[PDB]
Amino acid sequence: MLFTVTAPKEVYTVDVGSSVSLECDFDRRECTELEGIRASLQKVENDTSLQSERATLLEEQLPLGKALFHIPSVQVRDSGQYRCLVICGAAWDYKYLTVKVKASYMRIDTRILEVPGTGEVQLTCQARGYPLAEVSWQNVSVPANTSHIRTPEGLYQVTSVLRLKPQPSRNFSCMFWNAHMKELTSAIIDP
Amino acid sequence: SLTFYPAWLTVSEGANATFTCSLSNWSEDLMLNWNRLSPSNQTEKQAAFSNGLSQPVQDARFQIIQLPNRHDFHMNILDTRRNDSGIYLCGAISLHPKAKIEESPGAELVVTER
Repeated sequence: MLFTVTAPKEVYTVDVGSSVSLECDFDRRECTELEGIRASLQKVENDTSLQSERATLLEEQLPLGKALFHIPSVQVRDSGQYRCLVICGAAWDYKYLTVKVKASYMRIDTRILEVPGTGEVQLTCQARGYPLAEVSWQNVSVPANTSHIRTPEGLYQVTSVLRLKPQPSRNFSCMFWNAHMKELTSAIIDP
Repeated sequence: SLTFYPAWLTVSEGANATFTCSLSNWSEDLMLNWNRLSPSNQTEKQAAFSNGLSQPVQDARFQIIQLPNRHDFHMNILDTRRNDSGIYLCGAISLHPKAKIEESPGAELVVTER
C-alpha cells in the first residue's frame, strides 16, 4: 500500500507548565482498515528512539486521519526531538517533530543593600526562566556581574548584581533579554 | 544496525544509481523504508520493502531489491534526474509490540548535467 504520514508542523514552541498536542496526519484511503492502525510517539535520546511515556494518543482523531499526541504540563526535560510513527497493515511511515520550551523571566526578585565601608550601593535582580537570559541595566555605564545556575526543574536562575555610588533621585532598571524567545522583561529598583 | 553506502554517490543524469542498505539482522516481519531528507531535514518516504515486495510511494524509478543474503538491499534510482540530488537514508521497524525506529546514517546523491 502507498501509506504515508505527514507532519503539518515541524517545530512546537511550548511554555513550561502548559500542554502540547503533537500532530501527524496519515493517509486514510490507503489505510481504510482503521482496526489495524498503530500510532505511537517516540522520544529520541542517546540516538535511541524509545516510546514516550509522557504522551497520550487522542484516538478519537484517528478516524479523521490525524494522530494527535497530548503531553500535559511540559517541562524542560520534555524538550528535544520526537518521532511520530504510524503502522497500517504491512506499511509504515514516520516524521520528526521538535519541541522547544520557553519559560518567561516574569518574576524578578530585587534587592538593595548599602555596602559597608565603601559608600556604594549593591543592587540585585534575580529571575528564573528558559532559555538563558542576558541582563543589562538601563542607562548605567558601570558593568554588572551576571551569573546563572540551573534549577532542579531545568530552568536557569539568572542573578545580576550591580555595585555603584547611588545617584540622586535615580531609579535602576534591570532588563532581562530572553534572546531565543525575543522577550524583554524588567524590574525597577528605587534606592 | 543499518548502514547505507556509498556515503556519497555522483552520477550523470540518466544513470541508474545504486545505494546499498545493509541490516545487521533481517527477519520477515521487518519493513524497510527508503527515505529522503527535506531542506529542513524532515524524512520523506520514497519507497518500501515488505513481504517480499518493493512499493514506490509516488515515483516508480525508486526500486528496492533484496539481495540473496537477505540482509543487503539495493536501493536503485532508475534514470536519475538533477532533482534527485539530495540526502537519503534507510529505516526499519518490526511489527512487534515493542519496536524502535532504526535508521542508517544519511548518504548524499549528486546527479550532474548530461
